Amino acid sequence: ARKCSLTGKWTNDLGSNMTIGAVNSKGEFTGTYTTAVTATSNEIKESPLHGTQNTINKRTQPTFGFTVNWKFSESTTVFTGQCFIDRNGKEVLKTMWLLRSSVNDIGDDWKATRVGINIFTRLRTQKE
Amino acid sequence: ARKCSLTGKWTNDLGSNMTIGAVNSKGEFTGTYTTAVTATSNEIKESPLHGTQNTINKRTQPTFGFTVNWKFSESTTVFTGQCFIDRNGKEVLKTMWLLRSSVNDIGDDWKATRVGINIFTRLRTQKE
Amino acid sequence: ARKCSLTGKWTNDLGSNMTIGAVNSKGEFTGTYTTAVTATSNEIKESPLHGTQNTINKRTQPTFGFTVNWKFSESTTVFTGQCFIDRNGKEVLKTMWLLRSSVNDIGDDWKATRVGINIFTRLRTQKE
Amino acid sequence: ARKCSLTGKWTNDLGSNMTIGAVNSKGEFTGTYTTAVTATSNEIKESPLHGTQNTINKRTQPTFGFTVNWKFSESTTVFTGQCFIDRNGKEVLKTMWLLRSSVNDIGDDWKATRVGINIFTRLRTQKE
Ligand SMILES: *[C@@H]1O[C@H](CO)[C@@H](O[C@@H]2O[C@H](CO)[C@@H](O)[C@H](O)[C@H]2NC(C)=O)[C@H](O)[C@H]1NC(C)=O
Ligand SMILES: *[C@@H]1O[C@H](CO)[C@@H](O[C@@H]2O[C@H](CO)[C@@H](O)[C@H](O)[C@H]2NC(C)=O)[C@H](O)[C@H]1NC(C)=O
Ligand SMILES: *[C@@H]1O[C@H](CO)[C@@H](O[C@@H]2O[C@H](CO)[C@@H](O)[C@H](O)[C@H]2NC(C)=O)[C@H](O)[C@H]1NC(C)=O
Ligand SMILES: *[C@@H]1O[C@H](CO)[C@@H](O[C@@H]2O[C@H](CO)[C@@H](O)[C@H](O)[C@H]2NC(C)=O)[C@H](O)[C@H]1NC(C)=O
Repeated sequence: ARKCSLTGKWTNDLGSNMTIGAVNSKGEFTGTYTTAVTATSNEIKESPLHGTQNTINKRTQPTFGFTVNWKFSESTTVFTGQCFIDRNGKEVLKTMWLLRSSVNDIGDDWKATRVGINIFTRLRTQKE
Repeated sequence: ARKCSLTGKWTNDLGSNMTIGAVNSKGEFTGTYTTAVTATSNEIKESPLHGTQNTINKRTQPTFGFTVNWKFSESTTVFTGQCFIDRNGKEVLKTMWLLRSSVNDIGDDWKATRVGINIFTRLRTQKE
Repeated sequence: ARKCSLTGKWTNDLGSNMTIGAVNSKGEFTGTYTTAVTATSNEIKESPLHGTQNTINKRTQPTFGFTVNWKFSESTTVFTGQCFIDRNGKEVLKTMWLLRSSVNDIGDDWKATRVGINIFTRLRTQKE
Repeated sequence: ARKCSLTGKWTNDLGSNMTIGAVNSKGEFTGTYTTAVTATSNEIKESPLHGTQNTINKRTQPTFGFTVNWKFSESTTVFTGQCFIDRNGKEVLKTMWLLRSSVNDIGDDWKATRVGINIFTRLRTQKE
């Protein structure tokens, strides 16, 4: 991956991992997300994500977003961040997410959306 | 569109419009977004989005997220909401977004992410 | 209340009401908040809030924030918005909130914070 | 400060410092905040904050919120977090904030609110 391609494997401050396949000339990509965390009474399932990374001004440190479609859940998480190359040539994904729960009724909407951050750095795509 | 398919045209409280093409059996879709608003010294450009709508428990009022990849900008917006069918059979998208700006340096990250909501309802896909 | 003083009674899109007493020359105020909504297995209790409204450039449409300290809950909500005087001289509070739940352990922190908006307009402080 | 009183001095991942005076039996406190960061063409000014920490169930790891009223700015920041005592007896404030800018018109509201996190740990209140 070119410095800051989202392509490859990544881990975050929560221990969550994600895999992002090749990014086409449209900035689009899909991948999978394995969350290390849930408030779920359900088996965590590696879940597909789908996104785009920015390709306006073809910036070395592009911003991006993607949706993760939980397999084990009725919710969705969207993440948006920027890929930064730090002082040591190390790629850092700085992200924020909205985690959308499925609420019963439009009147429960006010409580459906959680927010937070994640910081992702690169994992070896090659195992021992 | 089946009650609550995200497929079709939609408008939001900002006057922004979006078009969402067919949703495959994976919950995936692409579309375009025309924002009625920017803080941009640049021509607003109808911009592509890409997402997934939830299809766990095949719920009549599914949650969803998608990324919009601004053509006129270095930023990304991700939206996540739920499709609700209101008391009158009317589809309401209740959404929250994170709008990610491109900041110069990882140290500017703290200020890169704006948040807000949008409410979307359906526009006629057939013009006069 | 001078056009846009937060002082007085207000209601929001959720049916929630709040009372804000006089704002001192520091921009500070306290008040009470009665939420029309909870996900709580507990009696909703009118709860105290405490805040400040902005008083830099003494702007007619000042921004502000305050904390509500739920009496019936271990959580806190903070709201921040701006007071706008609309096209018809009508005061509109546009706000966003972070609702902080109390989670058991620092490792549960990622899921503790909900976000959303509220829109508040003025209620008669004088009853029939 | 009792393990998890917000009272004392704190620093955050941004280098920002804050001082929080005694917390009364109402959970209320005031203090000052010196941000290490701005997007401001203005002298950063140590700015007052005002808040409450939770005191329902008198939990060792209480949640809390407070408003900072920027002296050098038309904006407000509200923070809400939880005070956690980590595996080593060390107090960690985990927080999220909404930083509210002052926008010109109610129609600019959608872009006024930034969000992010801060992590605060304790500084010596006693200098060398
Ligand atoms: C994320 O990926 C990492 C690396 O592939 C996983 O961590 C490894 O876990 C195995 C056990 O399954 C250990 O033998 C290795 O020592 C670990 N390596 C590293 C670098 O930590 C981790 O389990 C994955 N986390 C997920 C899938 O949530
Ligand atoms: C969103 O779509 C609506 C409907 O297609 C557009 O509103 C129409 O705008 C035309 C002028 O271009 C008028 O003649 C119609 O009377 C309007 N119809 C309605 C139902 O409002 C609107 O311009 C589009 N907004 C965008 C693209 O931002
Ligand atoms: C918010 O305040 C309003 C007005 O004081 C309350 O609405 C009134 O409720 C009473 C019954 O308690 C009715 O008789 C009135 O007709 C209502 N007036 C209006 C203007 O709606 C409302 O109950 C309060 N909501 C709270 C406390 O959550
Ligand atoms: C936050 O407070 C810390 C500690 O009081 C400040 O860091 C000290 O800065 C002085 C110079 O002003 C140095 O001589 C010390 O070595 C630093 N000590 C530590 C522990 O870092 C810091 O300047 C303050 N930051 C603000 C006010 O933004």
